[PDB]
Amino acid sequence: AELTPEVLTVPLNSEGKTITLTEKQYLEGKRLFQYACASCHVGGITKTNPSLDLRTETLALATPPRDNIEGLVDYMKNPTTYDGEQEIAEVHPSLRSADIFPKMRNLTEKDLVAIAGHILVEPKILGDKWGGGKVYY
Amino acid sequence: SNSIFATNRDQESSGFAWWAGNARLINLSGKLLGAHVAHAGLIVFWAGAMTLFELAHFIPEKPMYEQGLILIPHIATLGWGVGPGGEVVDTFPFFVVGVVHLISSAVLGFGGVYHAIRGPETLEEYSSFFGYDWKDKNKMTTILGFHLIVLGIGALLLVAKAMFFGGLYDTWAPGGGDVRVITNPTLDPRVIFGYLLKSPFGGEGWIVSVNNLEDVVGGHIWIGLICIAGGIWHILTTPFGWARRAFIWSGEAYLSYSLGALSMMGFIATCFVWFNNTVYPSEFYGPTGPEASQAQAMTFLIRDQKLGANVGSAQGPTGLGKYLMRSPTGEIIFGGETMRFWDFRGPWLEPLRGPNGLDLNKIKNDIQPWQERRAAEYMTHAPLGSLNSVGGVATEINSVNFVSPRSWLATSHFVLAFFFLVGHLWHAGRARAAAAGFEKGIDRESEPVLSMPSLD
Amino acid sequence: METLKITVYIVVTFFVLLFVFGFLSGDPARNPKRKDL
Amino acid sequence: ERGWFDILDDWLKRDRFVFVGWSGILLFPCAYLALGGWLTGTTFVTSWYTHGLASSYLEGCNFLTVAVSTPANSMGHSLLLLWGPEAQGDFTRWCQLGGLWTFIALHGAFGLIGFMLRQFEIARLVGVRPYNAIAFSAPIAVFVSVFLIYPLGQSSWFFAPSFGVAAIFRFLLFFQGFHNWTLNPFHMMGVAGVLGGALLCAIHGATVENTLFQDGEGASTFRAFNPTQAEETYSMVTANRFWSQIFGIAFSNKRWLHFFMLFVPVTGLWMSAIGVVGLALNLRSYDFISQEIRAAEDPEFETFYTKNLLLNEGIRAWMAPQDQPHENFVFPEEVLPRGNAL
Amino acid sequence: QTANLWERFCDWITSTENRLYIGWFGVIMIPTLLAATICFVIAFIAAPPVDIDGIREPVSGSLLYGNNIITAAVVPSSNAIGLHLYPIWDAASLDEWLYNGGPYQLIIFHFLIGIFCYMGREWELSYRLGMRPWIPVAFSAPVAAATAVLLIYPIGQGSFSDGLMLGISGTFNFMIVFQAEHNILMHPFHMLGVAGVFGGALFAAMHGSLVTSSLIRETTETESTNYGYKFGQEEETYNIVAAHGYFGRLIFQYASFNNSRSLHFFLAAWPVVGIWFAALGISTMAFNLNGFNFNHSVVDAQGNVINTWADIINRANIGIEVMHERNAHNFPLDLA
Amino acid sequence: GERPFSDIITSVRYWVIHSITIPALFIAGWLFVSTGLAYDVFGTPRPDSYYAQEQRSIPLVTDRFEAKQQVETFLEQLK
Ligand code: CLA
Ligand code: CLA
Ligand code: CLA
Ligand code: CLA
Ligand code: CLA
Ligand SMILES: CC1=C(/C=C/C(C)=C/C=C/C(C)=C/C=C/C=C(C)/C=C/C=C(C)/C=C/C2=C(C)CCCC2(C)C)C(C)(C)CCC1
Ligand SMILES: CC1=C(/C=C/C(C)=C/C=C/C(C)=C/C=C/C=C(C)/C=C/C=C(C)/C=C/C2=C(C)CCCC2(C)C)C(C)(C)CCC1
Ligand SMILES: CC1=C(/C=C/C(C)=C/C=C/C(C)=C/C=C/C=C(C)/C=C/C=C(C)/C=C/C2=C(C)CCCC2(C)C)C(C)(C)CCC1
Ligand SMILES: CCCCCCCCCCCCO[C@@H]1O[C@H](CO)[C@@H](O[C@H]2O[C@H](CO)[C@@H](O)[C@H](O)[C@H]2O)[C@H](O)[C@H]1O
Ligand SMILES: CCCCCCCS[C@@H]1O[C@H](CO)[C@@H](O)[C@H](O)[C@H]1O
Ligand SMILES: [Ca+2]
Ligand SMILES: [Cl-]
Ligand SMILES: [Cl-]
Ligand SMILES: [Fe+2]
Repeated sequence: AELTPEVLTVPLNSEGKTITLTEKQYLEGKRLFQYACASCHVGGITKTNPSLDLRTETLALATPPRDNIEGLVDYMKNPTTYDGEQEIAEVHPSLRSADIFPKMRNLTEKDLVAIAGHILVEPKILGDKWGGGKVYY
Repeated sequence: SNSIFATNRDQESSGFAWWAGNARLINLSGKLLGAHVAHAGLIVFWAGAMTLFELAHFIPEKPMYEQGLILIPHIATLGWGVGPGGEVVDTFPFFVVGVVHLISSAVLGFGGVYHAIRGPETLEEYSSFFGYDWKDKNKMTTILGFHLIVLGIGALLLVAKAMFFGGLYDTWAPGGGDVRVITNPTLDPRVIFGYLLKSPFGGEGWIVSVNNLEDVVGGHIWIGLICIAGGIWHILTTPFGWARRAFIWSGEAYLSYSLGALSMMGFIATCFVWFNNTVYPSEFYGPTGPEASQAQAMTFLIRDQKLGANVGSAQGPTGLGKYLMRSPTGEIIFGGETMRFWDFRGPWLEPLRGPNGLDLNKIKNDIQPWQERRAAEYMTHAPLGSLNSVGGVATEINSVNFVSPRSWLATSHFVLAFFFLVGHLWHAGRARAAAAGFEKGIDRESEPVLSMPSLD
Repeated sequence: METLKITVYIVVTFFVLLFVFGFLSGDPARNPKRKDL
Repeated sequence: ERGWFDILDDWLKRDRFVFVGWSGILLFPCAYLALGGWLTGTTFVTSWYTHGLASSYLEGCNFLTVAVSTPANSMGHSLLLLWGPEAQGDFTRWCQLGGLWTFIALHGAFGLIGFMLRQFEIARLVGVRPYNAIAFSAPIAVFVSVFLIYPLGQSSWFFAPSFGVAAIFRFLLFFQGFHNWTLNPFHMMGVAGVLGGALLCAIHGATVENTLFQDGEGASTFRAFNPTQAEETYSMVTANRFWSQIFGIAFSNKRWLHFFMLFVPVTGLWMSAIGVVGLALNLRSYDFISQEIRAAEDPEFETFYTKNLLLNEGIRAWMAPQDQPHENFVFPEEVLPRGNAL
Repeated sequence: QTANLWERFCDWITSTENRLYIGWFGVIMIPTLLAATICFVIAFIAAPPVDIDGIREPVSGSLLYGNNIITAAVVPSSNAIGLHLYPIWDAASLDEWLYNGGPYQLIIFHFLIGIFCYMGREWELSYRLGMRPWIPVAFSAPVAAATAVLLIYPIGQGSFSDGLMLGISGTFNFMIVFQAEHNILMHPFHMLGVAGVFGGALFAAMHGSLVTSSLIRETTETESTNYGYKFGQEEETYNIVAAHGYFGRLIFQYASFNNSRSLHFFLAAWPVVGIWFAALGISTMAFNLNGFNFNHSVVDAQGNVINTWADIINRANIGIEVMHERNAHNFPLDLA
Repeated sequence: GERPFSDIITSVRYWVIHSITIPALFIAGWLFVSTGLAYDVFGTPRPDSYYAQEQRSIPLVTDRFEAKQQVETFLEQLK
């Protein structure tokens, strides 16, 4: 098995546009995800709220849809609850709350795109193990 | 001349093998002075070099405790380089501390190497002031007194920092942790020495329970004066008869007493960094074990209450409250396994506590986002991790590179305190046997047991 | 319970005092060789 | 005119840096191949086709996780000879099938025979009684029961221990979860013999070293001993009085003391081997029937014995799908036993 | 005179003629070990069930309440108590004290004081006998290990309910939970511990067999060879040159001890240092610096995890984790 | 009757010989890996050879006597 361009091709938006990530992009996304997110989202779960995971099918049913680059980049700027009704930047790391989540302070647009691409590619590699928790370890 | 055994630095002259070679120094005051000063250089070298390494690796926007730092936390706790909430506002004080220790270690190393190999091997012929005989009890208490005075000055330097040169970092500062100048140190001896008579068991915690900087500073005012007074005392007196008859008077005996002392201090430091979050602020060292466990219960209380749960009336599977229950003396505390940690206190939690324990009205209405943030952060930085620094429980998968500074500092100092207790036993037993004249074995022609009546 | 507590405190204090004053009573000289310690 | 057998006997028994002997003809090749096989396999050879596991430095494992793993369960108890019907002379396939496991186990067994024979041979040539050989029967009983009899009773070599650090730890936990091996009195006697042997080792060495006679002037006392001296170097009389007054009893006979130091660990290992022979057949000390009758009828009755069975049930359910891949276990999330929250 | 009557007492306390040495350490050791032993025996036989995990789920430890020798234990004090000291006089009644695991605290605290004084007492008598002083240094290894599991580990985890449970099956429960929570098998200090006890047993058998192998002939074919040694004889009873000649040929010459003092120092040092490290393993996993974690360390070119034996260990650890104390956790992480 | 090792390893002749043979053996072992030959001698998967691109199942041997042909089939399904 290999990390191919096809594996690295992920939805850019809800309209069906795709983007093919570079291997460097994916690796940067993995590194930045560890830096800023893995303390709560290791392996695709959510330690402080296990009901919501990072599976693509879960992201697809969030409001607005989070199963694409633009959706995930927007989430990292202005996170909401799963139904989109409430903005939660005060308790979830984001560019909007980089004052209180300092690890977000230096993230560029390119960095957010890389993190988003990691979240979409990882279940393409790991399948149900991503977001699976200890049952799938 | 051209003989390998021609010096006194061999087993033939000294009676000690190479693996006990530093025992050849017991009665060589000059070279032994060199060894001590050179070793001081090594300590100071490490403080300086390690700080610069930490600073070179330091990313000021990540928490210190995500970065394997143990020295910069010590400097920051003194109020250098940090602002509200423990945020780093200036790394230059860290740089200064590192540089000045590193430069100073060169001076100590110079003097150590000089005294160890070039200077006079024994000092007594050169100076009656610096020369000494281990069996000279007055000289021994005089040198002890000098060093007691030095230690008292050291304690007063902390006070000077806290009261006149910027203050200290106060995790408890009203409105949020911040640097604060201490103006009213606790001088009341009933408080200061009350700590020394507290039980070390749960809910009491002996001196490890010190929970405010006024007691810390006032305690160091007391230790400073006590040490200076005791030092003057020991320069002006010699041991009383009852002390003379109680102790062994030899270099190795004195070493053994200090080893027992340092072992005890090491065990105390282990508990201090594991439990105390006042002089080891969680902003710099990460949450304590009790703290992170409490923070998990707080996190899911917040989450579930937001979903509509009545956390006061929610019965858990055992019949005890799933979120809230009573301690054995009735205080309202967090439920689940963290019932054991109800003695925990921390600034993010105390706003929710009233006279009866956790206040359900405040829990329902007054939890702020910064408290939810702090509890989530501390729950996810619990001091659990692997030896290769994989953070989390032992079943965690690789991803998070984390072992808490509290775990590094507690484990190292338990290991060190333990071997120093072994060293105390070793050298105390040897000093007794050597003073009595049988540390090399039983005299075949005068075996004590052969002169004793049989047991039966 | 209060009578038990006082009893145990006295008992503990008694044995600890024996230990401390015992080891203060010229223990270095209680050996088979050099007793001028 | 001597005869080639005696001339060979002469050369084999020459006093040289490494004694050879007749026993060396068996010992040296088998020990070398067993050790060489383990180093070769842990450095270069996978366990992908037998276990679904990486197991070599070449694949990225470290010293703690490398192993030479057992063959697949489908091999049964095949000798798995290089020229046998499974590998058919193909060295690469032989490695992929697990042939290095039986290679190491069997050369290892014959090497251990060679070593015990060496102990006999050297004792006979030097003229001492062969108690060292007799004591070595305990390592042999352990190796034979654990690496040969146990898998021979089970379905295949697959369930023998794999030759690796972490692989052996897995074997320990498997024996807890499936056999409740800690509850077995033969294992308990083994534990007593090992910990009791280590106790005897420490206390005897410490006692000798702290009842030495002063036979020199040095503060380091090792130099004050002469191998040819007639005298004891420490005082048996003072040691006996010390332990009599500290512990209540003491050795008084040096010969018994040293035989007892052999007897305790040797007997303990022998007992543990017997328990493993039972486990070859799943003849476990798994349960106490009276405990199970009471707990089944009385849901308030709980002991540490019932608590440990719940742990065993967790081990079995959560480790079996990956640990026994030939079974193709699929345990849906909902059937996995687990407590609250975790 | 007070000073004479006191000196008579000191002379009796420190007397080398008492069948069992008392000494000043013995003045503390004797009452504390007696209190711990008496309480332990009574509790092991007759104590009612104890709510070890503070969830009103009492575990029966005593023989009279349905245990045998293998399953019985004295059960730790309740998780609701944590590290609080729980003496009898802080309980409303003996009934309450028993429900909450009071006996365990009384036993372990008196026992620990007692074994530390036992260690000092080993120093003390050696001093009275004119011996060298380091037998208590050897005994410090088991003392350190007992202190790790009865005191340091519960302190680090915040509760005596997590200390070693005082029974045979209770010990196994402690061990299995410990493996899930610290991966102790993958911790190098436990590995050193194993080398210590495996090696100690090996060297005991080795030393025992080599001395036994070279006993000098002093008995007839009928009597035990043990009669060939007489207690207190001056001459050595075996031929150490013969023993060395065998062992140096078994391996190679320079691998064998010909110095009996070096040999016996090694016999002391190997198990003692090994057990020191074992004890430090428990005492540092007490602060959650845990065994090596190689879970998912091996990854293929695409990013799939390739399991190692470390991952199989992890599956067993998880099975223990999810099952242990099955009613005690309400939140997703077991953080102590 | 043979020379002590300490005499041998402190002699110039020993180090003239072994300053060549020890590095040569080290380099040959290096190349055994770096050329990839170690993979093919022992049959160890390269990082891209544990799984085919679509399936995520282990090529476990299930047939005792046709295991050799079974491995040969699992390998042909990779490329
Ligand atoms: C903290 C570590 C430490 C220190 C400070 C010392 C210090 C000392 N040792 Mg001990 N020793 C140690 C560890 C230490 N030792 C250890 C770990 C062992 C076991 C291997 C020993 C075994 C041992 C034996 C057997 C003996 C000593 C002796 C000595 C003394 C004389 C040394 C001498 O004459 O060397 C001469 C060596 C040289 C001249 C070589 C150069 C040495 C210098 C000091 C190196 C300086 C390097 C440094 C980078 C320079 C910086 C310069 C810059 C600041 C300007 C000296 C006071 C001897 C003694 O007691 O004499 C009475 C003695 O016989 N030691
Ligand atoms: C109080 C002592 C102490 C403590 C608590 C720490 C703690 C830490 N160090 Mg520091 N450090 C220390 C002393 C200490 N160090 C010393 C003496 C040096 C000079 C070598 C350093 C140089 C150093 C560097 C260069 C780095 C650290 C780093 C770190 C962090 C990662 C630790 C790690 O991965 O260890 C791994 C654990 C081991 C290697 C285990 C060692 C086990 C020893 C050998 C056991 C010894 C037992 C006893 C002492 C000997 C007894 C023998 C017996 C026979 C008597 C952690 C915060 C890292 C960091 O993150 O910095 C930002 C880092 O890069 N440290
Ligand atoms: C505790 C450490 C210590 C002690 C007890 C000594 C003691 C001695 N030294 Mg040594 N030395 C030391 C450290 C020490 N030195 C260091 C760190 C260096 C490197 C600079 C040297 C380099 C050195 C040399 C080159 C010589 C000596 C000499 C001597 C002898 C005569 C000293 C004298 O008469 O000064 C008289 C006192 C003064 C002149 C005033 C001293 C005031 C000092 C400088 C400042 C004190 C401030 C404060 C207390 C320091 C705190 C430091 C702390 C933060 C670490 C005497 C035995 C001489 C000797 O042995 O001749 C044969 C000699 O030639 N020393
Ligand atoms: C480095 C610190 C240090 C050291 C090593 C010494 C050493 C000495 N002192 Mg000095 N002393 C010091 C600091 C020090 N002192 C200070 C700072 C002061 C001012 C307060 C004094 C005031 C002082 C006086 C007035 C006297 C001494 C005396 C002595 C000598 C015998 C002391 C003794 O028997 O201790 C052992 C202690 C005892 C035998 C008392 C019983 C100890 C109990 C049982 C131990 C309890 C410990 C507890 C568990 C640990 C903390 C818990 C507690 C807080 C509740 C000895 C040379 C005596 C002497 O002859 O001087 C000329 C003496 O009369 N010292
Ligand atoms: C001490 C020497 C020794 C011993 C005891 C073994 C033992 C073993 N080897 Mg190892 N091996 C050795 C040295 C040894 N090896 C060396 C030096 C090498 C490197 C060349 C190897 C390389 C090797 C490989 C590659 C393999 C083995 C394997 C084995 C196992 C199967 C052996 C077999 O079936 O042989 C059968 C052959 C014999 C038993 C020969 C017996 C000859 C008889 C006695 C002659 C009788 C003649 C008769 C009297 C004449 C009658 C005449 C008539 C007309 C009257 C067995 C455990 C296999 C294995 O481990 O699989 C897992 C395997 O694959 N060995
Ligand atoms: C006696 C003896 C000994 C010991 C010794 C010792 C221990 C010594 C020490 C010494 C020392 C202790 C030294 C030190 C030194 C130091 C130095 C020399 C430093 C310098 C510094 C610098 C040069 C810096 C620079 C810088 C800056 C300024 C800034 C930042 C950057 C940098 C870092 C670059 C021994 C063991 C051998 C044995 C024999 C005898
Ligand atoms: C700073 C501070 C503080 C304070 C502190 C203090 C004030 C302290 C003091 C301390 C002290 C004040 C201590 C002391 C100690 C003591 C000791 C440690 C003793 C010991 C003893 C001994 C060791 C003895 C022995 C013996 C015996 C018993 C018998 C006889 C013989 C002999 C002598 C050997 C506080 C906490 C507030 C807070 C924080 C900060
Ligand atoms: C199998 C087989 C075989 C054989 C082979 C061989 C015989 C091999 C050998 C091999 C070898 C023979 C190898 C070796 C290797 C080695 C190594 C790989 C080493 C390493 C080491 C190290 C790494 C070290 C470490 C350490 C220790 C251990 C302690 C001290 C410290 C140190 C760190 C030094 C044959 C052909 C018959 C056939 C086919 C099969
Ligand atoms: C940190 C808390 C500090 C609290 C204050 C501590 C003060 C300590 C004062 C120590 C007083 C010592 O008191 C000491 O007791 C015993 C009483 O027989 C004496 O001990 C004496 O015992 C016998 C005679 O019976 C002799 O063999 C021995 O040589 C002699 O020393 C000491 O000679 C005496 O000086
Ligand atoms: C303005 C035209 C409307 C379509 C283009 C703008 C919205 S595009 C939209 O971006 C969202 C995050 O912002 C995602 O939820 C969504 O999947 C993505 O398609
Ligand atoms: Ca000399
Ligand atoms: Cl459990
Ligand atoms: Cl919980
Ligand atoms: Fe012996």
